[PDB]
Amino acid sequence: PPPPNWRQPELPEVIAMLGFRLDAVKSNAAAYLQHLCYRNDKVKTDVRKLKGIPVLVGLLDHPKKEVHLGACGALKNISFGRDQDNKIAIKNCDGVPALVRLLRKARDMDLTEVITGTLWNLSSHDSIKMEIVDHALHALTDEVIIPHSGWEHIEWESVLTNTAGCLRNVSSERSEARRKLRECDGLVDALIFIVQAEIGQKDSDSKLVENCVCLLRNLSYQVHREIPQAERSPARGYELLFQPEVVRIYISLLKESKTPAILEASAGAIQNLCAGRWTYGRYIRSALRQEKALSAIADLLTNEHERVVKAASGALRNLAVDARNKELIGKHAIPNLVKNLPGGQQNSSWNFSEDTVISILNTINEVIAENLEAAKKLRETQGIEKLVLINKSGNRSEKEVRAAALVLQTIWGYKELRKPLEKEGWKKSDFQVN
Amino acid sequence: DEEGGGEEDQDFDLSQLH
Repeated sequence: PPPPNWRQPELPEVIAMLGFRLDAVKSNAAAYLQHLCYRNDKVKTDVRKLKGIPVLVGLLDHPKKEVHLGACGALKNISFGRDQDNKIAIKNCDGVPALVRLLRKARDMDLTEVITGTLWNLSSHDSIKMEIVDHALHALTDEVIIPHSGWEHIEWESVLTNTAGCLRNVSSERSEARRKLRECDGLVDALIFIVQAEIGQKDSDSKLVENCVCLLRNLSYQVHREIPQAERSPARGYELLFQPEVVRIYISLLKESKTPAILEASAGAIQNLCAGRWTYGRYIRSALRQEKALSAIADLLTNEHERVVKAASGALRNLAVDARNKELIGKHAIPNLVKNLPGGQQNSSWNFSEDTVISILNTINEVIAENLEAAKKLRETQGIEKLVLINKSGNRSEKEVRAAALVLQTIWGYKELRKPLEKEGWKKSDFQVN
Repeated sequence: DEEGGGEEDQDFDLSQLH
């Protein structure tokens, strides 16, 4: 008679075993399935085609943790990878509601970790974002963010990380998503609280901080137009997005963090809060044009990472629009901006992409628009050489050449900068905008 | 966007799969 043995069943058998009466077979099959899918795109795709996904999703409702946790670990692996149809299939058999239903029942960290990791994987697909925003938002906030944040101490850092990563992804575009998240009771409060807690533990680099700050940057995007009754008793809810404290947090992250994505996100949130014409935008821009904050922001211009350089540029740009210590911005911004243009000894700026260079040029233009001393510091840093090098390039694009001409035409507006170039033989038409 | 959930390997008892 037939002893037990180590034979490997075929995929279709494993999938059928998901429906065997014995819970222990279901759970071992789900587990084995998770293992088969691990780092194996082809297997993930075959599971979809064999119609395993709705089976796995059905098992989330199974009362026994071994089965539902087993099914979930498999879905997590299946929700990861290049075949985006695997994520869509999970959505199409109501995987998100099922994940959410299980989340509300979960009592343990390991299961909550797997559910939220799966949601984080799903949230990267654009077609699943509003599904998650509409069906998981409130469970993620009420079951995870608020209780584990410490807000009313911090714990379950890994689950919080997954969960903020998920909310960050789904809020990466769509005003409807930003508005829905901004409106969720306690969500903004607790994110700010988490980021403060971490900074207080001397953690300014964790993925948790990263996900929270990126999320906060998303919610700060267009807050001035999207806040209910844009018309602008303590601040609460989305009002916290533009109070002094969070602004101070971004600035402190600019000084303490070494992680490019966190520096970019913090500079980005500052940029977003500074973009709008509205009372709070004025307050925040005015506060940010002080010596310490300007230096914190300008210093990211010496960061070796392009995307950080670009973020600093955008932030500096929005500060310059209504600036009033013309000397200040000028002093803090111009030398580092000019260093990041091609045409000197800094190798890296010869390798920046077109969008970065245009960002810097536009920012330069804004900073010198009515600021003779800024224009002078430009001239003093050999930045005219660089503008001409860009403008007269035989290899850069029309947009980049034009961006350089714009700055040149602004420079041409000032008599004191004009006469010295005329002494070289330059005339205004050498630098036409087209 | 980042699929930060990632993927994990798993344990199982192959002998019970029949």
